[PDB]
This record gives sequence, C-alpha cells and structure tokens, in this order.
Amino acid sequence: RVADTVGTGPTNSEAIPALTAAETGHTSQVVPGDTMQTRHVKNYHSRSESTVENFLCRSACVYFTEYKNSGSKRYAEWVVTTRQAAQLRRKLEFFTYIRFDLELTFVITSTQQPSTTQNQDAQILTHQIMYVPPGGPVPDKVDSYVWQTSTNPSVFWTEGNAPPRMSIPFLSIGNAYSNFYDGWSEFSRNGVYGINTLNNMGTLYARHVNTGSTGPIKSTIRIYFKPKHVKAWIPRPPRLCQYEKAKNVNFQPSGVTTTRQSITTMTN
Amino acid sequence: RVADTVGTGPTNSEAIPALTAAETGHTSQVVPGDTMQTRHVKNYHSRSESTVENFLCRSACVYFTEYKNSGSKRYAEWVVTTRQAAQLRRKLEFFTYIRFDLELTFVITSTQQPSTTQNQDAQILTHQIMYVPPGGPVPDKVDSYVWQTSTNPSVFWTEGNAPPRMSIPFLSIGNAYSNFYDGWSEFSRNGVYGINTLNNMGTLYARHVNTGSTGPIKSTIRIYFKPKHVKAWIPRPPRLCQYEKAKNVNFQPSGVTTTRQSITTMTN
Amino acid sequence: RVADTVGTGPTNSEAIPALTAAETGHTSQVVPGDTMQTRHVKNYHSRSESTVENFLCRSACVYFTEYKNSGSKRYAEWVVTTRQAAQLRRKLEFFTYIRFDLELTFVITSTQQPSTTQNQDAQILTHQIMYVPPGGPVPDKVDSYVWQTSTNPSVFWTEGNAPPRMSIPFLSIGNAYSNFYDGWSEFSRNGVYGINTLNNMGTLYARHVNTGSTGPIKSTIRIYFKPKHVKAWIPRPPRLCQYEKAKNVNFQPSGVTTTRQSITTMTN
Amino acid sequence: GLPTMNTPGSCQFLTSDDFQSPSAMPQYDVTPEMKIPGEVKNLMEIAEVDSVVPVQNVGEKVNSMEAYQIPVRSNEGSGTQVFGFPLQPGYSSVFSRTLLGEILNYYTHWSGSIKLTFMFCGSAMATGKFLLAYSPPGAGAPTKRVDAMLGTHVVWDVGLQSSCVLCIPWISQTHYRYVASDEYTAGGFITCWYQTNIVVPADAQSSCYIMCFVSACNDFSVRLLKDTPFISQNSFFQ
Amino acid sequence: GLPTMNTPGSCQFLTSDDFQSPSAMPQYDVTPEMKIPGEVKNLMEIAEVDSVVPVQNVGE
Amino acid sequence: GLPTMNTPGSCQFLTSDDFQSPSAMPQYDVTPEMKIPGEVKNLMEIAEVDSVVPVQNVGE
Amino acid sequence: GYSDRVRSITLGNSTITTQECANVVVGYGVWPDYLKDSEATAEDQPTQPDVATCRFYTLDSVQWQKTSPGWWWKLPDALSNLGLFGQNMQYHYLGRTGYTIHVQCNASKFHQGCLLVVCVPEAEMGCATLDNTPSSAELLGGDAAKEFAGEPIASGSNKLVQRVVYNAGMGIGVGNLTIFPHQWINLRTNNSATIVMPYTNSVPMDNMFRHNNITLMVIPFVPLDYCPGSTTYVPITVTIAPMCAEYNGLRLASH
Amino acid sequence: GYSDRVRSITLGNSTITTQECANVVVGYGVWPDYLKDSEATAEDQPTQPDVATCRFYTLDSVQWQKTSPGWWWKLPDALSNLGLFGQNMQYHYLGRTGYTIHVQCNASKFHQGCLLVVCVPEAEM
Amino acid sequence: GAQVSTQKTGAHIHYTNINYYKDAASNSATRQDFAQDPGKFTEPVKDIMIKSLPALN
Amino acid sequence: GAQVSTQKTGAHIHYTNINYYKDAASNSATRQDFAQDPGKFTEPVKDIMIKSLPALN
Amino acid sequence: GAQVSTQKTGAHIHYTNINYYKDAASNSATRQDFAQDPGKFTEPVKDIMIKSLPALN
Ligand SMILES: CCCCCCCCCCCCCCCC(=O)O
Ligand SMILES: CCCCCCCCCCCCCCCC(=O)O
Ligand SMILES: CCCCCCCCCCCCCCCC(=O)O
Repeated sequence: RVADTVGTGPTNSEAIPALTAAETGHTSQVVPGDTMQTRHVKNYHSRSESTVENFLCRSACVYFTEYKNSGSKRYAEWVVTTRQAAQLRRKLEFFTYIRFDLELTFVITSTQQPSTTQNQDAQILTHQIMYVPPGGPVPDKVDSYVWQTSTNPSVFWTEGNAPPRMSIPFLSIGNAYSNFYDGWSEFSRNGVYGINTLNNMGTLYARHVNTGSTGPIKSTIRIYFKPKHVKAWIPRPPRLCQYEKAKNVNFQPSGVTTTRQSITTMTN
Repeated sequence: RVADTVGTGPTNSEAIPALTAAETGHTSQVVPGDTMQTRHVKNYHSRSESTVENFLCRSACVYFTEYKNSGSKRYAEWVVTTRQAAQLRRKLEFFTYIRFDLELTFVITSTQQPSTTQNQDAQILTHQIMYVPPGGPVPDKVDSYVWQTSTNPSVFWTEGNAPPRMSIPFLSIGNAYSNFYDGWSEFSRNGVYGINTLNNMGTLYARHVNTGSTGPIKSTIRIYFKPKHVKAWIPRPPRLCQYEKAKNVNFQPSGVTTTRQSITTMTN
Repeated sequence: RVADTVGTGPTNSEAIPALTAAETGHTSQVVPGDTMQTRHVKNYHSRSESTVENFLCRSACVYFTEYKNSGSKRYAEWVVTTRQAAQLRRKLEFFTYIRFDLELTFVITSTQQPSTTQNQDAQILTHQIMYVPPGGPVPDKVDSYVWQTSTNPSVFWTEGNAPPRMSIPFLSIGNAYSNFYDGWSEFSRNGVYGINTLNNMGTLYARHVNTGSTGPIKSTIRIYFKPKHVKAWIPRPPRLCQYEKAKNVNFQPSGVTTTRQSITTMTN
Repeated sequence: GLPTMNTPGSCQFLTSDDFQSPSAMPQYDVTPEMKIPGEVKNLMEIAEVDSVVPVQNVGEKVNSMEAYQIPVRSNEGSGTQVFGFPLQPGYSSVFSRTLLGEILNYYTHWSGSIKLTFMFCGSAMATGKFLLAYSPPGAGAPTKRVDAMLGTHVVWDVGLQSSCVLCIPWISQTHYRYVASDEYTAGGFITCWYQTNIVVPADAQSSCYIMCFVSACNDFSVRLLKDTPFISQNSFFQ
Repeated sequence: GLPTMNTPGSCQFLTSDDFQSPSAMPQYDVTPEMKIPGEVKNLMEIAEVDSVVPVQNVGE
Repeated sequence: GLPTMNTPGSCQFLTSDDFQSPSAMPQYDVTPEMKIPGEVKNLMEIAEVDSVVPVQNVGE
Repeated sequence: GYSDRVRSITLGNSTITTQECANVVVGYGVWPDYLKDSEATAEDQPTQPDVATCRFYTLDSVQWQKTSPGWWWKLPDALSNLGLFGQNMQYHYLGRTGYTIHVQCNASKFHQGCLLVVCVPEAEMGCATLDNTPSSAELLGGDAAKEFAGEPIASGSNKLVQRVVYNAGMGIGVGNLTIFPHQWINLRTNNSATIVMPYTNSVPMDNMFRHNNITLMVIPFVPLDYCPGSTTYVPITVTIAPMCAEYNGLRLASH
Repeated sequence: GYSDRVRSITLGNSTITTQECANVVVGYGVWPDYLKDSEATAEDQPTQPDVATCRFYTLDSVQWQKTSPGWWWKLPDALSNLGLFGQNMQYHYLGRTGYTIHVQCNASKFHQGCLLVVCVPEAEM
Repeated sequence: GAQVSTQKTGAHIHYTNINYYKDAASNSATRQDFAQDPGKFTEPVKDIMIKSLPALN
Repeated sequence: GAQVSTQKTGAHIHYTNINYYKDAASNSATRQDFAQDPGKFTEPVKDIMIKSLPALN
Repeated sequence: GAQVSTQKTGAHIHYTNINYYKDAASNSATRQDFAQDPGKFTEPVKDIMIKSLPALN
C-alpha cells in the first residue's frame, strides 16, 4: 500500500531537510511536508500493478517460422533463444540476473498456396512439435526415425481447436538465467564472446503429420513465452539504442534524448 | 417489496391530505386511502426488475467494422468510445455520473467475396484482437512488429467455436465515468468542447493471422458491452430528440410530443 | 535425496581406503574425503528424474500403417509386438524381466490421393480400431461380420477431435514380460528359437466405417505405447550394435567404440 | 458423466490469462536458489533512485556530455531565468530518457510527488542563490521572477552542503494523470530564477555548471501496463 | 480425467446471461469511491417524481 | 448443467503427460507378483557398478 | 567529538587515510562474506590467506585534462599482474572475492569539476562493427586504464570496442548509470570516493580469467576548469583491495 | 550534531534556506499572534486565510555599488501590488499582520563590506 | 469455500456460487440489491411537511 | 484440499484455488506478493544519515 | 474421498488427486517412489569388507 502524507504547520528551525549532500551517493527522501505546509491526505492507492511478476507475466511472441506440406522446406528448425524480438528482450534486459519458469503457447495457422492442381479435397492438417535438448539427434529430413520421440517431449495438434500450451521449469546449470556475460568461452580469451556463450537451450522442430491435400498448403507457427514465478536481481538501466544482432549487444551510437527549441521552451 | 394499501372508512375531519402546495417543490405522497375508502389488499409484487443493475446489465452492440484477408484494408482500427449506438447511449444518458465494470464479447463472422480465382481451398481463419491504451504504438500496417503484444492485452480466436469474452475493470482517472462535461480542454475556454474532452480510452485493432485461401474473404467483427456492478448518480431527464453526432449532443429541435384531435379526444 | 560429502583433515594412518582388491567382484565405495581433504558441502540435488518409472514413462511410436477408403487395401492388420522401433526396444532391453501396464494413443491422419474424379464432396471420415486376442476370428475382408465386435474391444473415432486413448493391464500368462528367452518352442530343441516364442499378444485391425467421398482418401494410423506402474528386474548391458530383425537379436559385429589419434590424445 | 455446459469465452487464447498447464518435463529437480545481492521485488524501487536529467537538450548538445550540464555565470543583472520545463515525466523530451521516464513509458497512468535534486558543480569560492519554482497550470508559463515568486518556490543558497531538493507535490484534480499528453491533465511548469547573483573572487572561473537528478517520492504509483513507443524492430534480428 | 457430458445450450452467446470471465487486465488498482450526492438505487425512485404533463397537445 | 470454460491447451496430445484413461478390458484379474532377485528401483544403481574402460582405442 | 569527513581504512598491512571524504557506499547493503557450507558446490578444500590476497594495491595514475572523456577498469584483470592475488588467481581454477574501490583526485579551492565513480556488474560492451565482437587486447587492459572517446568509433570492420562516452559502450543512456552503486567526487567538497562491492555473480565460484564481473567506470560529467596560474596536471589514482578471497582447484600455472 | 549557521524557514508554500546565517532576532521578544477577544473593538467577524496571505514574497533587487548610500522600504506599501495580500488589503478596511524580513546579499571571501538592516516603527520623514 | 444464497422465486431452493478468478472484477453481476431511498428526489424539502396539514400555514 | 484466499478489489469476496498437477511448476502465477525494501538501492550508505541533519558536519 | 499429497518443488503447495475409474489399472502413473538399495549390484560379496581394511589379509 502507498504511504500517506502527514499534516504539517509553519516551522522556523536550524535543521534543514532540503539541504543535503548528493556526493555521498544517497537519495534524500523528502516528504512534501518538509518544503511546504501539507494536509493529512490518506492514500488508498496500491503498487499492485508494478510488481516484477505482473510486469513480466504477459504472453509475448519470440519467433515465427513457416513450413510447407509439399516442397523443399517440409519441416522447420529453430534454436530456442530469446533476443530475437525487441519488445520482450528489452523487458528482460532490465535485470542482469533473472530466474523464471515458462509457459509456451503455439499459434499454428495454415493457408493455401496458389497453384494449378484441380480437384482439391482439403483434410484436417495435423501438426507435430518436437523439442531436442542439446546433444540429441536431429531430423536431417521431414521423414526420419528421430520423429518417434521415444524420450523427447512432443505435442500433436489437429487444426480446429484450442491452441497447444505447456509449462517448462527453470532449465539452467547455474542458479539463474544470466542476461549479460562479459567473458569468452576459451580461458585463452579468444573465441565466442558475450551472452552467446550461455545459450545451449536446445532446438525446436515442427512438421506436418499428414499431407493435407494435392494442392500446396503453407503453415506458419508462432511461439509465445509467458514467465511465471519470476525473481530478478541487480537492476540495470534501460536499453535506449535499437538492437542490431541477436547474438550480442552490438549497436549504433544514438543521441541521449530528442531535442527542443531552447533551454526555456515548454514545448517539444 | 412493494408496499400494501391499508383499509380506511368514511371520514369527516378538518385536516385534508389532498390539498397541498406544489410550489414548495415537494411530491405529495397520497395513498388511495386518503381520497376514497379502500380495502386491505396485500401486495406480493416486487420491484426486482427495475433495479439499475438489471436495467443496464444486458449485452448491447456498440460498433461493428470490416477487414479483408487480401486487399487495401487488411486490418481494422476503432477508437473505443460509446455514443455510436443510440439504444445503449440513450440508456446510459439517463444518469449524469455512472461507474461500472464491463464485459466484452466479439462476434466475428467471415464471408466469401465474389471473384474469378479458381481452385479455392478454404482453411480455418484465425482472428487476432489487440487493445492499444492511449500512448502506445500503432500498427501502421497489418504486418508490423507492434502485433507482438509484449505488454498489450490481446485475444486469438479460430473460427468454429464459442465467441471470445473478457472482463474489464473501471478504467478512469476520476472517480466515475462522466457522461456530460460542460467545459473546454484549454483553460483559455477555446478548444475541444463537451464530453469529447474526457474520451481517452484507447484504440482497438483486429486482423487476420493467416490468409485463409486464394479467393478474397471479408470478415466483420461486432463489439458487445455488458455493464457489471453498476452505480449511478444524479438522475437526468430522457433524451427525446434523435442523436446526430458521436462527439457532442448537437441536435435538431423537435416537438414536445405527438399531437391529437382536440383537448377532449380519448384517441390518438 | 543425494548424499552430502563430509569434511576431512590431513591423516597419516596405516589403514588405506584407496588400496583394495578388485578380483573379489566388489565396487569399492570411496568418498572424495578418503583421497584428499574436502569441506562439508550439503547436496540438495535429487535423483527424481532417474527412477525407472520416469525413464520409461514417455509415449513412444511403435508402428504406423496405411489403409485406403477405396482400393485393394481397405483394412490394416498388425500383430501387436514391440521390437519394431529401435528407440523404445533399446530402452526396454535394459532389463531382462519387465512388468508394466500400458496406455495406447492412436494418431489417425487422412490425406487425399491424386485422381481425376470431379465433383468431390468430402465428408467426416470415421475410423474403427479393433483388437483380436490370440484365437479369435479374423476379418478376411474389410466388410465382414467379425466387425460387429460382440466381445472384442473396439474404438470408433470421427476425424476432427482429440485422439483416442485406452489403458491396458498386464496381459501375460507368466509373472513378468520376458524380454529374452534362450530356448525353443519344441522340447525337441528344433523349432522357433528366441523371444518370438513368447509373443502371442494378438492382432490389431483398423478400417474406415464410411466411404468419405468419390475421390480416393488414404489414412495412416500411428500407435503409441506409454508404460505405467513399471517394475524391472535383472539389469542388462545396453545394446551397442544396431538392430536387424524384429523376431530375434541377430546382428552384425561392430567395433567396441569410436577410435582416436593415440593413447595420450585429449581430442576425438 | 457429469453434465456441463460451455460458456462464451471457451477455447480462446487470451494474452493476460492465468491458468494451469501440464508440464512437458515431469519430476524435474530444479537447481536450488542462492543469495545474490540486490534483489528487486517492485519496480518502484528503481523509480526512487536519482537519475541524471538532460535539461540542456538543445540541438547538437544531445550528442555529448554537455546535455546534462546547466550553464550558470556571473551576470550584470538579476531576476533572469536559468531553465524551465513542463511537468510531463512520460512525454516531455527532458524526462523521457530518465529512469523514472523509462519506467513511466510502460504504464498509462501515474500519480505521486517528484523530487528534483540540484547539485552545484562550481568552484569552492563561488557563492550564489537561486529560486526554484513550481507553478501549477491555469495561466501560461511565468516570464519574470515577480510572476514565478507566487508559485511554490524554494530559495537555494550555495554553501558547504552542495545539494538542494525541490519536492514537487501532488496538486491535481484527478487521482491519476496520463503519461501521454492531454490538456485535461496538464501538469504545470518548473522554472529556476537567479536570486541575487553568482559572485567569484579573483583568479577563479565565473562560469559554473549545475546538475539535476529526478526521483519519485514514497507515494508514487503506476497503472494500466502498455507497450513502450521507444523500441522497434523491422525484422526478427538474426 | 473427470468424464463429463455437454448438454444442449453449450458454446452459445445468450444476451441476458450472467457468468464469470477472465479479466484482460489482472491486478488493477481501482480508483476508490467517493460520496457523490443523489445516488439512484432503483428506477422507481424516478417514477415517483412529479412530471409536467402536456395535456394541450393540439396541432401547433 | 454446470457452466465451464475450456482453456488453451485442450484436446491436445502431449507426450510426457500423466492423466487417467478408461480401461479397454474391465475387471481383469492380474497375475500375482513373485519374488525375482535383483530388482532395480533407480538407474543410478547401475551407474555405481564398475565398467571396463576401452582406454586403448587406437586404430584397429 | 569528531567529524564524518575523516576516515581511516586498514586491510592486511596497508592503510588509507582521508580527511575530506563522503560516506562509504556498501554495495547493495551486503558486506562481502565467505562462502557458506549450504551454498558451495566444489567438494575440494579452499585456500584462504586473507592477508597477502587482501590488501590495497595501487594502480597506475591517469591525467585529467579539460578534454578527457572517461576511463574504465576490469577488477579481475587489473590485479592479475600484481602480487600474490595475481599469482593465486593464476595457479587456481575457481576464485571468489569482493572488492573495495578507492579513487583519489585532489584539487585546490580554485578548481572545479565533477567525476562519477560507478561499479557496473557484468558490463558486456558492443563492438564498433555489428558483425565482429571486441578482442581481448582492446576490451581489458592489464594495469592500464582504457580511455573512452568523445565522438562515435568508425563502423569499418575492426575488433575495436565502441568507446563513445554518451553511451558507455554498453548501449545505454550514460544518465541512467546511477542505478549501480556510485559516488560523486566534486572538487568543491569531496576529494575521494570509496565503494564496497560484494561478490555479484550467478554461480558460487567462477574462473577469473574468462569472466570479469565488475567494471569500474570513471566519467567526468562536468569538465575541469581553472584560470592561468594554477597547476594544470591533476592526476587520478585508483586503489583496489580484495576482501574475503578464496580459491579452489589447484592446477599447473596457466597464463 | 548540527551547527547554528544553517537555518530553514517554511511558510505557506514557500521555503527559505540559509547556510551562513546568524541568530534570528524576534522583535521585542514577542512572536506575532492573532488578536485576542479581550482586546478587539470591531464587532464584525474577521477573515483569516493564513496561507495565501502568509508566504514569502520576493521583491525587486537593487545593486550595491561602492558609492551607494542606502535604501528604505514600506512593508504595507511594498506588498500592496503582489498576490492576495494586495487584493485583501485592498478590498477591506481594517488589517492586522506581523512581518518576517529576510535580506540576501552574498559575496566571496575576497569582498568586504557591512550592511545594517533595521525595522523602524512609525518612521515619519 | 462455497457461498450458498437464496433464489428469486414467486410468492404465495438454495443455490451455490463459487468464485474461481482472483481479480474480484470477474465475479458475476450482483442482481439482488433491492434497496431504495426515495427521500432524496421526492419530499427533499428542509422542513418536514406532514401529509394532512396546511402546507403553507 | 482447497485453498481459499482474498480477491484484489477496490478500496473505500473470497476465491477458491485447487492444485491439480503434481509437478509444482504448473501452479498459477503468484501475483499477490506486495513486499518491498528500497533500502538496497536508495540510502545504501554505511553510516545512517538522518533527514534533517548537515549531511557533512 | 480425495487424496492430498505434496508437490515436487525446488529446495532451499499440496495437490489433490481423485480416482474416478473402478479398475485400479487406470490410475495416473506413480512418479514419486524415490527408494533405492544399491547393495544388490555393488558390494554383493558374502563376507562384509570394511572400506579402510586390507581386502585380502
Ligand atoms: C513440444 C516442446 C515442449 C518443450 C519446449 C521447450 C522450449 C523452451 C526451453 C526452455 C527455454 C527457457 C528460456 C531460455 C532463454 C533465456 O532464459 O533467456
Ligand atoms: C482484446 C482487447 C481486450 C481489452 C479491450 C478493452 C476495451 C474497452 C476499454 C474500457 C472502456 C470502458 C468504457 C469507456 C466509455 C464510457 O465509459 O463511456
Ligand atoms: C481398440 C483396441 C484396444 C486394445 C489394444 C491392445 C493392444 C495391446 C495389447 C497388450 C500389449 C502389451 C505389450 C506386449 C509386448 C511386450 O510386453 O513386449
């Protein structure tokens, strides 16, 4: 609950709250009462919306890819990593160390591709989503034994009903998801540099179980991340400069802020 | 519960309930018993239907818009405001100050547009509805990063199942939804005048997630408002004159009531 | 719960834990404390993932077959046996004697076959799955009285909704599902040799209840096995050599392990 | 065989929902937690930290360290103006890139007090007095010291203590204000005026600089989370 | 795994219905209420107020 | 007539799920259990057994 | 009694005295402490000298001119070549320590200026060219202060770090750097700045060579000014003292 | 603890801070107080805002040259054209108030001089 | 934690309600609040005027 | 084994929650943890500095 | 007749389970049976051999 102001009356004392020393590195907490007379106003406002859990707990689309029922690309492959979407990456970059569980929803939408094949009879498409942890086998082809998934987790979904959704625990060899890593892979100090060192989260594949019809059909899958039970450590300043690459923090230098007319202008 | 009449018998007293003074501004509450003999009739009738909650708690369609899978208009934009539908606006105008929560249901219906493209294979259309609060980004195009919705609320809906529905709390910087505002925006007294001053509720966009087929498909979305936990203050007289604009109360003068033959006619 | 190490300090005693006798057939359990000084580190790690139930309780696809609405093959026949899929067979071969209940899920996906028949009107296909125990009648034809299933268990499924799923108890005349059988059927010692002796689990048929349309439609069914309440006895060494046949353990001899440069190379 | 009935709103994908979901990896032994210093539990713990304000954002000054410095020199007159800006934390270019502003640009509404900490960065012999003023709306901005004197003002004397705090209170008609621009919820104007002068001894510089930090009071609140209009992507970065 | 059965009347949009619905904005701090004079709690409080009657509604 | 509402994630086939399912064969008398030596209850009981290491894996 | 501007700090066999200093800032409210037994992961016994490892090492001094943009230091790298702390972090595999930072810049009453001393944890820095990443010889300078730049670095292919000052190299507003523990040395009042950073990392122990946690940054917000007649060479000195240092995994010398 | 040279004064919505100030002089030992009922003569009810009327009004500044003889101000007249104190003393007939006087003149360590600030009551000239 | 209340039936039977969502703005519409106070709009005069009395004595 | 808790409503009603999945990582997001401690970032100095005191005596 | 048990969560909350089918082979998979006994495979010798002793005296 938000604090409430306390009523105050005219004062004339040597001690002065307003005058302090900002060189100490201390934020001087001054109630409006110190610099002017105030009346007792109770505050019934709450800080409920601000909490880290309510700020980060909203579904956001990390990446979307496409696959075709018949054609050169029959299966889709994506290395599961964040930093591909600016909206979520910026929100996560606020804290150096983060630790959260995750909820994943897959919005799969199909569409017909233009062709010349006649006598089309569309049938309910079925989509299989598979997750390969770092080290497992890779389906070099859309039809391969790897798709048996004797151990890997997978989800099958027929088109027409509610989207798939699963919950994922905190998968990390450390004690927190590091967002920034100022170091190299080799102790030699030569090699991969940056956060891409700590990205070994696996890969996610998707395919069509059954060929829908004779005419070509293209399906696009979108992946949504929902942080749950989130904990944040070491707060950091907000980005400011637009992102360029998804493997590092390389950027182009940009002005501190938008300019105005003069130093006494009240309008942008 | 409705009150019941009390039995009365012939009287001959100086005090007279019927004669009063209407200049005082007081409604003389006279039971039928005062002006004639009455018998004791118990009333089991109830005023349950009249209550403000039961009067305003019925779904009503505020606005409907259209978007096309392929074509110039691929996304729909609507500033969320009331006063576009006469049936609900008239009901709300009864009270100067209103305060209610809201339930929103979106009836999305698609249809095929006439064309010449052959070999059509229709696929389940998916519709995304997004709400941008006042200040957020705007999707200048149907395909844009804004549609990631990292913070904004959104709903995805595949065609074929029950319609979407969400509940919205009381969003207002004041303590009540003002229905009438006799003032300007500028303290200069020149500028926007009327209720349009207090309408900053945001915007609502909608789009097709996946192109359904080769042939053009047009979809229309209707929005329904359902007030919940409603409170009303300062009752007002009913409209009478038909509405003209959705930004003010400008009207064309109309007769008090429909006329009749004479002052002693019993028929319209 | 994982055990925790105990702190130790420099020692100089005749008794030596490191030196033992490996000819006895005993695994010398030596804590890191015996061969070097260690500090007291509590271990909060758990062995929950390893348990036999969590290792074998994951759905795995044993076999998939195809049937056509109109054509030479109108029904599918499969002898219910494991050892047709390498991923699950290898996992099961770890223990000589296994005893588990089973959960079966059937992913049935249809597709249209290319043809010349015009004016196609696709209709919801219905799929019937039937299990014939060893000894029952066999549907020599897709249309036959056997499909009445007055006693056999069966499942009917219309295309468009969630996949079928059933639970099966422990069906065996013995006390455990034997995985290896070093013997013959005849006491003469001439005849079927190996594990195929103990495979009399029945047969599983599947058919289309209604012809979908005029144009040919091919449907493929995949069968998934999910072990429940599993118990394992007599642990065995892992396969190593790729499987060749599904009726025995015949194999082609393969090298112990992949080679390297020399005996002091640190890289593959 | 329990007879049920689905209601409108079934089989939908609402973004800001909170339900339960079956886990893809059952019986996972999570890595235990450890004590890491500086745990955040609420975003208003970041808004209460002082943030350097770029008051001098004029032209090219935004592309150097000269944006955070406010020039003050020994004048030949008195009563002139040093700087001024509107009270628009989530909109004005002055407060847009401050930590407080960066936090506010995520939430539609805001309420509470503000604390402007001014630090004089001149020599040790230079003395002076300044008049900080906050004038609520109703009229235009003040143009002369006789007009900003009537607002809420705090005279500041430069001395041993080199830091002064201006507590902009909460004087409004509505419980909350919009972070976006709206004339219905105008904020006010913050103006600083020379009180007497800036006098220096011989062989000391007569042109000094002042810095300003913005922070929120113990009674700050935010509401209605929205997307920020600052970050944008043309395509998926790769 | 509770076995259920949908009844006639499912997945419909009835106008005068009263059910529960997930909120689009969770954990919202509603602006507190204040005392505003003249609160209406029933429409028959308006019907009991005198209203001028246009008895002479003849022609112009 | 209990009004419900399906959530995202319905009518899906998740691989590593744990629900209940109606049995195809009701009232089955399972063959009783017997004591068979060497019962495994955890895979780390196999990892704690000595395994010969092929250190000299050079060429042939 | 006494005043708050005077402070004395003793560590190992070294002492630091200040007569015009502000209040010490102690990290995020945590004083550096040894690794508890309910948090460790290495089963080996650690080594803790706590005298040779923990002491005030004085680095090289840099000159503060009227056109100086700022300097940055890496705490693990700077002390890697100085004393037994360097020898130990070199002979071991895992190390753990907190640090005490003291910055000394003194000027008379007729000078003016202001410095920001900030300890940024995990300061990943962007390269000048988007495709390449910075090299190990450009990012960290052993016992050397890498200076910043007033104007943007060229975008031509190179392994140079983006040294533009108004973005701090990490791509942020230099104004919002305050969120981290920081001190202000204004030549009007303060003559020194003290910071006490605990061990901030996502693991119990990490290798010092391939991971530099904290990056001290000094930024002159308000430039230095004076009139002719005053001394123009005003240096800046930085003294770093390790605290509660321990190690694990004794291995053959590695450099 | 603290020193006596630092002082802060708050009145209405205005504040005055000084870091090198001497001890405040409080008139003839009497702090200004409202008119008691055993001393009044007007039988009408008085009006007392005490917020708009009571606050630090800053007047115009004058330059101190090497040949400046001095300056004088009249407290009722100076504030007659500034804020609600001016509006009230203009719309009424009888007024009553005490005054707080603050004079600010700052110079470095290398200047010299001395000023006398005196409040003369009833200064007929 | 269920709430049992009465049903609105004719004149001259308990129903059950459970809240599932934790926002307090998702509850069903409260329809049974049959309370009134017509003293604000009708008879709003300062001095009480008894029914059978000369309103203006 | 149900858990009854309070709803987040305005100022100036209990809801029911039951856990069905046995992984403890499938529970709903815990949204009501309104606890704070701004002493780590603001006023982080070693020696306490009272508000109305000469910060540097 | 419900069964309340504990959830598998991290180190350093009760869930509910009800059986609906009456075959006892339809229950959910029992995943929490963390019991072991490595004495059968490791150290299976007839005569006990203490750790720090000459295995062959
Ligand atoms: C059908 C597939 C189900 C399982 C899919 C799991 C994919 C996500 C794996 C965990 C990723 C957690 C986030 C890592 C990135 C980060 O922390 O920045
Ligand atoms: C998927 C979008 C969900 C959210 C949509 C919210 C749109 C409505 C916002 C609140 C409007 C309340 C009514 C304001 C107008 C009035 O009171 O007259
Ligand atoms: C609609 C059909 C339902 C019944 C289908 C039952 C098919 C499976 C029968 C039991 C097989 C159990 C496994 C035997 C093989 C093995 O143990 O290795």
